[PDB]
Amino acid sequence: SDQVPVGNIPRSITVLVEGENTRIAQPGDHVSVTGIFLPILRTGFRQVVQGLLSETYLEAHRIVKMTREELRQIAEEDFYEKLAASIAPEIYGHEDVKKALLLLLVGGVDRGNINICLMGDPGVAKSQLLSYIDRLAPRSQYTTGRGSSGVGLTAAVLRDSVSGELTLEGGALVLADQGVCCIDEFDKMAEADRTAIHEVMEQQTISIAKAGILTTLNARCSILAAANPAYGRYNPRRSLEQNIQLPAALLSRFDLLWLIQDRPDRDNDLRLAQHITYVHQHSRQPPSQFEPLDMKLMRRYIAMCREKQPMVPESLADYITAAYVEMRREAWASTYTSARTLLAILRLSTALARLRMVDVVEKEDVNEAIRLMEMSKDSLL
Amino acid sequence: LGQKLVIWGTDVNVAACKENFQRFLQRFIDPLTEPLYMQRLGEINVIGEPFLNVNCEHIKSFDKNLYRQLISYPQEVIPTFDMAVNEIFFDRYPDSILEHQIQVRPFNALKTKNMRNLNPEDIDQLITISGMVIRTSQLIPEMQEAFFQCQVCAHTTRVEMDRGRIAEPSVCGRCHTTHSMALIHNRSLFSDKQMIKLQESPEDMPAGQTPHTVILFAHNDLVDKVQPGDRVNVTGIYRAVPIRVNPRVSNVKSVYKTHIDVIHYRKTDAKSEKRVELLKELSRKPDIYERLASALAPSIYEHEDIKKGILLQLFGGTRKKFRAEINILLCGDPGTSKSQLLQYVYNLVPRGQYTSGKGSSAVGLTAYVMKDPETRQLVLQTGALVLSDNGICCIDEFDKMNESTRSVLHEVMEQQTLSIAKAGIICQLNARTSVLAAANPIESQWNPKKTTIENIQLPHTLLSRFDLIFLLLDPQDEAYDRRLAHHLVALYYQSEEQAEEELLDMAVLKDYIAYAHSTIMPRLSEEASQALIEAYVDMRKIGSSRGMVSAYPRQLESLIRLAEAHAKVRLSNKVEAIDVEEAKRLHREALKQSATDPRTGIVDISILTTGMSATSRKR
DNA sequence: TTAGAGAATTGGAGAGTGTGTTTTTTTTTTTT
DNA sequence: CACACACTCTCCAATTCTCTAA
Ligand SMILES: [Zn+2]
Repeated sequence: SDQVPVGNIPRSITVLVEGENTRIAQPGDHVSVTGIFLPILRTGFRQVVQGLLSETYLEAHRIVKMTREELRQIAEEDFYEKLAASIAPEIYGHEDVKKALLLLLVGGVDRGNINICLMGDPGVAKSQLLSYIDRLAPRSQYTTGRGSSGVGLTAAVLRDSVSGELTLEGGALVLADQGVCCIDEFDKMAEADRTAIHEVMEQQTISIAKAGILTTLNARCSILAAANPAYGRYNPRRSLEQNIQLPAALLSRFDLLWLIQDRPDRDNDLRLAQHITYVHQHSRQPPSQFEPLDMKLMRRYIAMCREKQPMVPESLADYITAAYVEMRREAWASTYTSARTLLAILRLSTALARLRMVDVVEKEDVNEAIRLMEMSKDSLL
Repeated sequence: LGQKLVIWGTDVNVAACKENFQRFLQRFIDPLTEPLYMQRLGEINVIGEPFLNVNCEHIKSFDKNLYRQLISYPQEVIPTFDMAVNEIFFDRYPDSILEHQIQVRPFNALKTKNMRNLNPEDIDQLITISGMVIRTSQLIPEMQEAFFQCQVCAHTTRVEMDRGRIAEPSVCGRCHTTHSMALIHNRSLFSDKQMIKLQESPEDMPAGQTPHTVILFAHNDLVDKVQPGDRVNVTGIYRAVPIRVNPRVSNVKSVYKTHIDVIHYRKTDAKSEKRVELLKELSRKPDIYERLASALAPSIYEHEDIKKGILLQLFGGTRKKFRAEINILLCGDPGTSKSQLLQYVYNLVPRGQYTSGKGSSAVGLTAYVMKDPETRQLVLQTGALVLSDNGICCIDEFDKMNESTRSVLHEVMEQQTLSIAKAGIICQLNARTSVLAAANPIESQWNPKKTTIENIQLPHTLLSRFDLIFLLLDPQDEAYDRRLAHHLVALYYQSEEQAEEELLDMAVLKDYIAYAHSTIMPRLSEEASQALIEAYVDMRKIGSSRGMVSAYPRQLESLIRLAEAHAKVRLSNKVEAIDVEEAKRLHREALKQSATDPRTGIVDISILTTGMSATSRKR
């Protein structure tokens, strides 16, 4: 797209692939193809119709596609906060939100997806945070809840009328299948999109029709939702469902609910302004008095982390029970707490056990889950 | 001659292959004792089926080379195995009669390939692949013998299909007229054929890829054995055929279209007097009613009366307007146990259905007419209420169904029929369905300042049709929360022994309900009649206070239904006072939960009309 | 008297000729 | 258009008619 001339539709070329060159490419991949540019010599009625003109194809000949010291660095017990700092140094604060986002990329015990949602006003750096997760994550998508003229959250069926053969393609949820799907302005989704996300939350697959007949199509992505108030800046006097205007059947699915509220603050505004001005002046982030970890190394870390498979012991189950009932007392006295809350804290504790890279959970895991849920509610309050 | 036959350009001798397969049939006694497949050929004599299923693993273990020849050259080897089996079936049991020659059906138990990795080197091999059926075509009649008749002199002849073509006679042997032999289509002979489109299973797909698909063709006696949506390991020959560029021109595209010539299906996701005496003994067990109500939905906690009402619904009343279908409504906050309970219970009964009240439902509540896509003709697609004509219909998110759906559901619940006058079709479909419902509050939470009808915003014209209405909100008690948390921890620690116990309970519960449906027909005893009349008169005597109405006769009919259901639970076949008192208890508890005005408690007018007296006296 | 070789008549195989071949805007009624 | 129906037209040769020898 960034090589097309200004006022033009992108051009396309048919490539015919034979022998061992087959199965090298996949849809959405970036390739360079060495091949012979040739005309398609059709037969019969098409010959007299086309005359001296002819369609063309590229006869493909070659297709090309465009650690223990590090583990000791990971072994430094700072690594949790080191990673949280490495997450988006362009955004100050919200460090516990960054920890929650880390656990989103880690996931719990296999269910397992830590779906989270973070509401805010327009321009609050909410979109910037979601963009960072989309860039960091190995398999991901970034889209708007509204109304896109592209392929929707679900896949769609294209026609390709030179052949006329209808084929399924894309879908943000489908393309994000094993990873995380980021949705901007989740509140502005259509009802079809809301039901599609509901189906994903329920059973992690969607239904779509090719030619009247229909299939099931697989998508187990975690959802990272960003939503606006229905009108203006968020007012804490109004409850979240009434303010954001989303049904509770969807809004309760997310394990953590954060409110990225923005208000003036002189020194932080000046720091932010200095950051933005340096970015414009030098096209790069200014030095931050620390070095972010390499994203490839973070990907390696979370991969070997996700390969660990924790399990809870019975004493920690009793601890979960006590913490859950006390938290439900607090919620009842101030109601968006249910059995899903117990399952959420279990998921987050197993996610932190994965982060610690140990096959059994511990008291710090349940403490982290409890405080993260509590302080997300505090951020909302 | 058999000994002179060899597969073309292959050096595999047909007679040797036949004799080796006969040796396999003779000697294979050891699947882990007569030979297993000769036991099956003993069974086939009385069973009468025209096929013999054989395992390619068994053939491989008996002889590697025979298995390799089968896999490499099925087109010749499988007919050779058929000839071997039909020779053995008259060497043994020589006096037997069977309407067709036996067809051997080899299969490997597991997939040899996945459909993404099929290659031209696999053409004409025997393969087996796993997949889910997307569509299943009409039964195609495929010709196997062409019957020709002379238009002049009525002389007839028959000619075999060569390779799909016909050797048309060109001149009549009995009168020598050229071009006089005409194909009589309905005197010709045809076999069954069907096209099946198979998609790879979701777990087998790569990350985020759209499905690949393959075309299957299933012929006579194996034709209609699979339906859309099911899963199968399908064994067949990977064919490659040319496709013509245009229907009127014999030029063919260089790229060949491929399909699976199906040989064997194995469905992988579909799955007595001893049962009768076990159920009969279990019916005499003490508190069997509580036992079965507790067996319902093991994952759900404490909802005793809700499960009891669901049990009585699943048993139902006495069939013979005398509607015996019990209607149940579950009511509570979103995310609570009611949706899980519906999704559990719909598969616990035959003829059951589950659907959403919203427009995203896969099968709608209303009947409609659509163009069938594979043939573009009109088809009357009936709704879930009609498809569940003698079962439970589980309607989730009941509250927010649109007005037309509300009206047609009112019609179904009152009349037990669904009338349609859509596209020239005029008919009144039967729907004797038991409606089980799950309704949310209009806002995110239950509002104790308001009663059920005002919270959920459903009409009284629908709410009065329900036999029982239950509230599924949880108490705010710390004891309740702690017990629920311990229960959920136990669910997390659920293991294989608990799974087997739960599945045993599920199996006996299904069998018990089906048997009670099949044989039990409760009828009124004199004490039952007196108790029912007394119950209605007593609950009407409450109306002496405040000059109000406290009951209405459909409450009595509801109690009759519930009493008959309870008698059917205990297999009495006569309903008496024990059943009537349980019916009264559960019905009164349902009204206590549902019809409670916050200002004065239970009041019957809440179900008859919206806006109870404490609300309506504002004006 | 019966059977084979040379000449005559007509069937039809083959060559040539002629002909045939989803996706956007605007409206209308009814659904909420 | 280049690949299939439908029709006409041409000469080859397949079978019978007639004369002769065995
Ligand atoms: Zn004839």
